[PDB]
Amino acid sequence: TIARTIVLQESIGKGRFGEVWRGKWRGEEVAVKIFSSREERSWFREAEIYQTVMLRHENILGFIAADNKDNGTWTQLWLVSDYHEHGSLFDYLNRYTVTVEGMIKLALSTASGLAHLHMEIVGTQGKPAIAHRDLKSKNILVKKNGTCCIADLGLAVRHDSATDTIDIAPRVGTKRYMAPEVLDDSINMKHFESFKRADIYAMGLVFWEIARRCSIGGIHEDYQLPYYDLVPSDPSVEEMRKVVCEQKLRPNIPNRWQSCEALRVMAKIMRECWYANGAARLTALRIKKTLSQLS
Ligand SMILES: NC(=O)c1ccc(-c2nc(-c3ccccn3)c(-c3ccc4c(c3)OCO4)[nH]2)cc1
Repeated sequence: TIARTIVLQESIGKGRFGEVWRGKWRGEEVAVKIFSSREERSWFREAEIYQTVMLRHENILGFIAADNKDNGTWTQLWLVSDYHEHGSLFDYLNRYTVTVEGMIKLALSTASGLAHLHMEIVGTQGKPAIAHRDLKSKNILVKKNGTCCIADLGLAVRHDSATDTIDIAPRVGTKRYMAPEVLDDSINMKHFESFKRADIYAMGLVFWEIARRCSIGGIHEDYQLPYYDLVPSDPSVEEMRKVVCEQKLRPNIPNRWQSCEALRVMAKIMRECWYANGAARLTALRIKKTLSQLS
């Protein structure tokens, strides 16, 4: 009664695996991600993460269902979610500039989603702490109300806090957004907090992307991906490692950002997400608090 009743209308892009469509379910727009039979492990793992108890949150993509659909020749494996017409934060930031208010809304909601992912909720209906492992502007979506929600949870890892163990055996993710310790393979992958810290580094890069598009008095920067000035469009681990680990460079913080308090606060958050030492980085909770006070 899920897949059977949905009609696909428009192809809207690709996932890591799977094809994303705009579909209609009981007259409503939904997003459908479709995987083939040979991608069952990917589909199942993403279904599993989205079905985590107590996961739902305004800043996490709203999951509707996992399902199968047999068309008479082959079986499709479906994930169905809320639909957000703006699409990704990447798309949004390319299309638009934002106000100071708009920037803070995007950054705060992103941090709130990540803080929720990262947080263990204790109790009978307890939520394990979860780290994303591939956070970037392309997998954060922008809702009609101008807030963000986090998607693409297929690479996520979940923590059992009593044993300090992780639910799968984990260099995944997008090379451009990989933390220094991921790039140089020094990350201790038996340590769950290390994955949280790596997510924070990537969120700092996303905040830089947003801040570039904050237009004050007609003044703003063009849209760029982090490290656009230092690496090729599809960089290798080695190309990223030489920049981030060896030369110790980070995205440049424009001078015009010091002239505005909101932009100063954002720039300071970025610096404190970009430390080479993960243990020194801000937590998502702390970032949320700081942006909430700013909002
Ligand atoms: N570049 C990446 O690594 C990447 C980027 C994006 C995805 C992705 N997944 C979905 C999605 C997920 C579950 C169910 C439906 N769609 C969606 C999705 C969900 C809702 C949407 C959408 C895309 O566009 C309009 O509303 N995007 C996956 C991987």
